[PDB]
Amino acid sequence: HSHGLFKKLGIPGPTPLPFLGNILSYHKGFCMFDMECHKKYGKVWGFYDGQQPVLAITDPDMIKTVLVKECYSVFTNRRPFGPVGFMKSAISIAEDEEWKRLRSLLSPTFTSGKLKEMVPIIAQYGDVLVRNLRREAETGKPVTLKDVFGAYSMDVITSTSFGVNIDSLNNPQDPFVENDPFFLSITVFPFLIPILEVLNICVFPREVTNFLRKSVKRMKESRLEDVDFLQLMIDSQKALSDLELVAQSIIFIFAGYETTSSVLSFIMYELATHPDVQQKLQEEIDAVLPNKAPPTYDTVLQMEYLDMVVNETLRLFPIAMRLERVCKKDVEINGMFIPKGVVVMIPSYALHRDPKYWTEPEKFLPERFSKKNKDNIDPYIYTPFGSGPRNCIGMRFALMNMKLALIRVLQNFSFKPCKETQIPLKLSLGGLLQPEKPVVLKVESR
Amino acid sequence: HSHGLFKKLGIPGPTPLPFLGNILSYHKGFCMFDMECHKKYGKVWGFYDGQQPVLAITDPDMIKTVLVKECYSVFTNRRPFGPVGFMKSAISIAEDEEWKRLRSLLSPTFTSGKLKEMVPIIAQYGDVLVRNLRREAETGKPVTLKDVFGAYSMDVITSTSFGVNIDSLNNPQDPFVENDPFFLSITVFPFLIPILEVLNICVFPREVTNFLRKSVKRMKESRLEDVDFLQLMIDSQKALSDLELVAQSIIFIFAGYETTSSVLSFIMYELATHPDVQQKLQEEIDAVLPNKAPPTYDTVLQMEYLDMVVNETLRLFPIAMRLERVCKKDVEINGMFIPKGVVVMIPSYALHRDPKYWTEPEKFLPERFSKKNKDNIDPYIYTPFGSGPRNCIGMRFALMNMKLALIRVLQNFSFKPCKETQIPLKLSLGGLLQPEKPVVLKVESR
Ligand code: HEM
Ligand code: HEM
Ligand SMILES: CC(C)(C)C(=O)N[C@H](CS[C@H](Cc1ccccc1)C(=O)NCCCc1cccnc1)Cc1ccc(-c2ccccc2)cc1
Ligand SMILES: CC(C)(C)C(=O)N[C@H](CS[C@H](Cc1ccccc1)C(=O)NCCCc1cccnc1)Cc1ccc(-c2ccccc2)cc1
Repeated sequence: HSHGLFKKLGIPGPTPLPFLGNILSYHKGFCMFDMECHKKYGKVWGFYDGQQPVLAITDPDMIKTVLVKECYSVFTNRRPFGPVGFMKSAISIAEDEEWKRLRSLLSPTFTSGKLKEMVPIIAQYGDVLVRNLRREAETGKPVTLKDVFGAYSMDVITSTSFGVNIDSLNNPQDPFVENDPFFLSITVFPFLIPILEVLNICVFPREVTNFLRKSVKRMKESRLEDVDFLQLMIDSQKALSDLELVAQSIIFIFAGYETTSSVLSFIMYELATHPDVQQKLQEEIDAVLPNKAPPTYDTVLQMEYLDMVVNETLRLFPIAMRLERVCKKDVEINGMFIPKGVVVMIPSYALHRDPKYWTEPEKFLPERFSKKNKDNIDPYIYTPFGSGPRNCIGMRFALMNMKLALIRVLQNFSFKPCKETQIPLKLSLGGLLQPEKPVVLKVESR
Repeated sequence: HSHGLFKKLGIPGPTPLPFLGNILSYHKGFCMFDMECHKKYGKVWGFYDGQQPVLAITDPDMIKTVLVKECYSVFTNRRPFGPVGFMKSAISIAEDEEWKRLRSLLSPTFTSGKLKEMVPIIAQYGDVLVRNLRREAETGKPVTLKDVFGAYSMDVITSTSFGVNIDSLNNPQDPFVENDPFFLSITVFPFLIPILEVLNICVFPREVTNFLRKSVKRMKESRLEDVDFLQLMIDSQKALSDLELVAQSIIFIFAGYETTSSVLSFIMYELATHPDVQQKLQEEIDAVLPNKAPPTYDTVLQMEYLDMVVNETLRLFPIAMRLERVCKKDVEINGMFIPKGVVVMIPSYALHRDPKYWTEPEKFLPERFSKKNKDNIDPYIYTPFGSGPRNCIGMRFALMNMKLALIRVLQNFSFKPCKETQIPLKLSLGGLLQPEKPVVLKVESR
């Protein structure tokens, strides 16, 4: 049932199987499925995740209506995701007015004013990065980036959100970095989510969160009385609740961990397989920060090829892959009727690799984003941070944390591929925008 | 979990058991449970139907805020009720804007103008009533009212809603009158409703509704081309859908059946155990309609003791027992904070029998509603039809259908109790406002 939806509206798509929908077509991954569907069906198409209708839209005018214009009136939420337990109050999982209050109350945390105050702290573990790096460099052994970056990425979270100062790679024992068949059974059995929920099963392991919950309550009452995300949520509390504040901490911790380290690894793959771009970036760094001067807030925004390199990697590897909004009312946007209940989905990975909006889309060409060519880029085809009132609230912090890392790591080292390095990088066919094989590179000391 | 709700708000109530809530206290019925809770806990209290918090309110100012004032903004819907299938679109089960459109689109059906046109049709089966009655009267055998009334009640539905003219008691074969452990398992297992729904299990037997669905589609396309509820929904179709129209037919059919016949039986019990009121009512009928004149629209509204007798029966037996609204937002009405999610419930049966607002509440005293005493009655303690934008949409049709019946049946007969008649009437301890033993009376010919 409901599988006749798109056949009634005149919207093309793959014919679904009973019960399953189209999820069998996920056998080559989310990204390859969207890329094929765009080629064969066109500007708009639909499919089913179980009994769930999802409408893919690629018209950049209609993407602005969803993500920006009618965000507050029709497209406010993302598709339901459970069982979640007390993480119902996480800002990325909240809906409607509860999100709006959390967005409003958590928004002042990522201002450039606050973000500028994070600069010295993020600059402390950029020095612990180089140090550990040189050590491994001397060992002349190939290096796994996702580890050395993940450790750096956790080092910057603990500090930025709780003031917990750990050298997580050399201090593995302290594991703030505690951090498939299941969810597909959940899409075909959405009727079973209330089964788990009333049993306190949660997609987030209850031992991690119970550790953070009592950890946060220890930091709340230690700093009361005695520059981090917690201080900013502690001074905010309509105001913040105590368990609510525990739920935002977990979102921030992950976001600053996986997203930062995963993107920083993609970047250094591209820089290692395109040495000209690495030398050009290193030339720019030493023209802005000579004598290996330490990056400051104003110097990092001053570096343009750093932004082009960052932006272009995000084009080839937008770690979100898709953006989604639920349609909560009957609506007709840009000449198309969308019924209440449909998940409107923007295929970000596919749009970033569309030969209509990009020349040689499979190529790492940072000049795409040069100041003479960025005016050509449509802001609704290239959405690595989403858009509209529900975009990535940590976009400014993420772009600054990575660039602060890149400047310090490339002021001291240069990265060359290894024989066991995977060229070309084949993406993991699974549900995360990750490499099939972890990224390994040679590292030498300038 | 959630069972600490009313203990956190300072609201009294019975202590719930795990999983079950207070439903074990339903062992003497909905009505006796509310009456006890009002006596022991006061003006406001709370309990749990499973994990569902329900807040009972008896303050008539606060009842106006829920049923009338903040109906459109906070208290628009009744508590979820499933599995229902395609009856999701029934006007009594719809929610928010979908109800508002159906209420607006079905409202012109019950105007006094249309209701006045129903008078001759309802007057045809009032004559089939007397006839069948005299027959049984001659047999000098005690009479079961719920049968002879239910047959009359079905006769008036088929006619009023489809033009199907049947003597349902003498024509049992044609069964438009096709019409517990389950629902209590559903309140403790609300997580299982999606299990049944995705299996097309429906609390309404799928054979009845599939018979009406194709029956309605036969009448729709027979009268297109060729004074009933269907003609009025056929001319209305934002406009009505075809399956939607099938769902409203089923609500109307039942409402006009059970409610009309069940109340008409309670009335004739009271008139038989209070012969003075019966003679006084019969005296009034013959002063307005002499020579057994046929009731017309203007003569029935002209009869006041008929309204007092009708109203008073509804006080002693309000067939709805409770009114309910879901609280869809945090709110503070009349100095009390009600959180999003709580079912606000008005205990109608209990309020009708409160010794604060009624003298000798256990007594059938129609003078309660005499023109000199009705100004004393608070319209929010006495709510046999609810109140506010979501009251009974068929109140006018129901009050006219019964009174049209009463005038014709008492112009020709008088009713006396039998030895097997239950005095006093003990109400069914189950979940419906019905007698424990069906009502039987002697019937003699004037
Ligand atoms: C390379 C790094 C990152 C990328 C590419 C990225 C991308 C995204 C995207 C595409 C969205 C959805 C936007 C939409 O639906 O329109 C999102 C949401 C979000 N991001 Fe990020 N993100 C990154 C890092 C971070 C960081 C460091 C934080 C730190 C707090 C963060 C916090 C969030 C939150 C809380 C949301 C949900 C906000 C809401 O729904 O209101 N992200 N991100
Ligand atoms: C003695 C006869 C009747 C009584 C005492 C009665 C009582 C009630 C009550 C108390 C409600 C709920 C009001 C509220 O929640 O505020 C209701 C709703 C309703 N009644 Fe009746 N009723 C009767 C007969 C009828 C008849 C003949 C119809 C014919 C169509 C009908 C149609 C409805 C409908 C459709 C609703 C739901 C309306 C909505 O929620 O918008 N009822 N009734
Ligand atoms: C933003 C993003 C990820 C696109 C998102 O909105 N995703 C939705 C919401 S859920 C997810 C829960 C969560 C929170 C914290 C830690 C772990 C998990 C969440 O809140 N992310 C935001 C916080 C961190 C962040 C990440 C990226 C950018 N910015 C910030 C749905 C989703 C995600 C994955 C699968 C899925 C994955 C694999 C296999 C099958 C299904 C299925 C559904
Ligand atoms: C108005 C009323 C009844 C108070 C109502 O709103 N009830 C709700 C909604 S459901 C019910 C479905 C329905 C529709 C048509 C035919 C059958 C059933 C419905 O729509 N009624 C309105 C139409 C007819 C009508 C009746 C009375 C007055 N006016 C009109 C919830 C409800 C009812 C009974 C039990 C319950 C009962 C027994 C045991 C356990 C639980 C549990 C929950």
